[PDB]
Amino acid sequence: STSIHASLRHLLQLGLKRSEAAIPQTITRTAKFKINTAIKPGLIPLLNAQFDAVEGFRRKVLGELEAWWNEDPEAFQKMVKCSMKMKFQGKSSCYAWLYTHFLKGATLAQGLSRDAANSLLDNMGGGLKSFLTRRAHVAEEIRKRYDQNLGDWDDGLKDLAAEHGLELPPPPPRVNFEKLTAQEIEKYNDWVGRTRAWGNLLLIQKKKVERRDACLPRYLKGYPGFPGSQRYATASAMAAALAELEQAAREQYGKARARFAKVSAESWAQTVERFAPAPRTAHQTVSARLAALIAAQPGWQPAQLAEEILAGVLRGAEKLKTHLSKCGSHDRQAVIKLANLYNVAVAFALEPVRVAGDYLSFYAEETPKRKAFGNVRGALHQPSDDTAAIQITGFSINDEGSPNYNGLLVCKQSGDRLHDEWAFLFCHQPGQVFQLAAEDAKLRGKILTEWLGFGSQGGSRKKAEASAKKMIRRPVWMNEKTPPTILPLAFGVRQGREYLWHFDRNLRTKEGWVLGNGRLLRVMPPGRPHAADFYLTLTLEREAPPLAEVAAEKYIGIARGEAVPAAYAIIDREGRLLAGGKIAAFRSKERNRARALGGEVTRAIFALSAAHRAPVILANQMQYERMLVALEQKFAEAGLYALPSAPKYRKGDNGFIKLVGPAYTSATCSACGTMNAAEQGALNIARKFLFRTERGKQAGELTEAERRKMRADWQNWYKEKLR
DNA sequence: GTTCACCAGGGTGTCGCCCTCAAAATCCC
DNA sequence: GGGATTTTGA
RNA sequence: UUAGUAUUUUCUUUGAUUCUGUACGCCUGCCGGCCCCACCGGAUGUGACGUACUUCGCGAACGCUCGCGAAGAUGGAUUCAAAGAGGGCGACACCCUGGUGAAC
Repeated sequence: STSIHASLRHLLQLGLKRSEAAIPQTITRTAKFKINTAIKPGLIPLLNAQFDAVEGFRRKVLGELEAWWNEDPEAFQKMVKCSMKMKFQGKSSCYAWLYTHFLKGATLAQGLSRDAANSLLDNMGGGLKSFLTRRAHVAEEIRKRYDQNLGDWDDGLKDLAAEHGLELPPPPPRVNFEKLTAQEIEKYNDWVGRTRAWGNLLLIQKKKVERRDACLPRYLKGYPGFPGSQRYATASAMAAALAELEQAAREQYGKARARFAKVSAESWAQTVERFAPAPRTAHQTVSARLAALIAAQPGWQPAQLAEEILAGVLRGAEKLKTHLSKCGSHDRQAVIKLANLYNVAVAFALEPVRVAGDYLSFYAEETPKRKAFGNVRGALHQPSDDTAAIQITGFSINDEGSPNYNGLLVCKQSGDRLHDEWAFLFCHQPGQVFQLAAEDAKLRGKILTEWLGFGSQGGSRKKAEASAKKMIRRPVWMNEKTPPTILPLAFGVRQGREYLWHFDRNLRTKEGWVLGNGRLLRVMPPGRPHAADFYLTLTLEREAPPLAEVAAEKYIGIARGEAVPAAYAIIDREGRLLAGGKIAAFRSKERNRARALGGEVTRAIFALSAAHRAPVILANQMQYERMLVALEQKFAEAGLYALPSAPKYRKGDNGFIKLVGPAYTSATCSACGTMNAAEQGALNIARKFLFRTERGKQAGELTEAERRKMRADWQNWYKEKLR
């Protein structure tokens, strides 16, 4: 065994006791199957049509809500967080008002299934709410930072500015933190940047504070972007980017005719100094070749040879030929060499202005080129996938078996229970219906089918009903002339025997898993709909076993180490260590050393816990916290540690995951505030749990922020704990 | 010969903050 | 007249 | 493979071992003459498009014969080993590419 499944198996077969404080839990889990478009490739056009029709609605409502957000942000905040008591326009929580305003008595785009729009607006409210409740905390924090700045800038920390010249930059803008906007935060962060750049520019007055601790008006950061703002941003293609870059470069080439011949006495000396000889870059190429060899013998009148060097830099017309003519914009090499040529054309074209030390006209002239080069370099990268999801709000069936929404899971089951189908019925065209009736039912307008559907009933989250959700396995009667789409599905045995045919939660033969909601996911490379992957994401729920009275006779202390990942030590209820031991660009950097190690140590932690039955003493780092989350999930899924709402409410003594903050000790026979490796560290972390048991303090709150009156306490305790 | 400030544009991750609808009541030809 | 739509919740 | 006597599928991944690793045409990129182009040339040994060949999935006639779509140095195959609960939106943290600035 020794495996996470086979160790959770032992943890379930752990007849400790049934704690009377056992609050019922629920285990939410998801089965992510793949529609088998390979077998049924005719879906791909249909599924993609539905998906791109629902993005049209998604963006329409999102943009409308953003326009209304900046127009009436107070009324918008009233709308989002409605309720049965505080209604907006006499409507309950967001979804009611969304349907009323957007999909009530409103025609839908051709090919859009108003069930898909209903689920869209159903799921919109939980994004608007997150936006609001993150903006609140942000606003508070950025108010703090603004307070700090305004209180130590232009008022309080002008002694340093008084020590030298440069009285004061422009004054900071006023930000109405009563109602702060993205625009106001933008124009304040702009001034923060201006003043930071001014401080770095005035580095001659001993203002080396870029990393030295002084001055530096901090930024206002963290303000959320209204939902959809950064999702469906227009972005930019390549051809447009290169066209705007070439327009800016040609502008500079044309206007550079005589800007050189304005002073050309010491300006040209600096021009030649900047672009002088050093895979040759565009800068290196032009500098080392064209000015170097066009100046000496030929082409006098520096103005005239400036035109010739710019003609050379702009001889990259052949690259424009390779792109526009035969071959496309998919050759990154040509695109990067053309963009570099344009950038250097501009950079050496504005050189006389740069030498003049304007930096204000120069910035204005290089803004078009700057933006164009940014949009070329940003369009050059595309390792991303466009993901759109359609959600079935639920899988419920009325008294007659007719569903309330547009999705169902079906099984064309065989006699031997070895050749079952497990497809998904989706309803999106007009006339697509199905019923969960009996084989002996006589339904009008519907024809039986070999499919067996898994509906649900109950769980209505209303005081009146407040039932317990229960599935319903009943044969599927489909419309003869208009059958709902069948999404062949594709999974593994390890995956279906977890959710579909589980020894104890077999969908068709045993009570267990409960249907939650669903999502049809499209995951396609941008602009490549025929390569789109499709998934069905079914959320199932369980009731976890009740907690157990952990009268542990042994404990498993576990601590991190260098020679060891997470060395472990098995003690009893009175310490006196019983046993000890050791546990355990993109590939090696992240995967090999994050996942393959965290997972192995986690299953080793379960192996130790279950084998010795002993609860885990674990400290209060991303791969440590992922191991902690996995242990929490798979102990809560055992009649053990009770998962807390949000990871803030860690009880510190919560079943088998008994959390103790520091160790801050040693085993030199006199403690601290050498022997073997972190094995003794885990010994002392377990003993420290035992000590804090007598002490009776909340180790979770102020795990390390407090040191006074604590460091000496454990120091003395271990200095005396030798009897 | 890199390291900081600011500016333009992307990419990769993790973290906030939210969610995992059933059941009527009402127009339909 | 079942299919589609609408409102609703602590 | 990663279930307990014992369950079906083909999913998304992650380690470790051994094998298999496509042709031409033209453009393009690197270098020299040359100084950007253009013509010359080297290696082309970095992109790209066009056409072929290998494999795969769906269809049409008799293991062959044809029509579409996918991939072909981040590929494919073997033998072990093992996770997975998903979605949404947005922010941060870091990195790459360019530019200006002075400081060292």
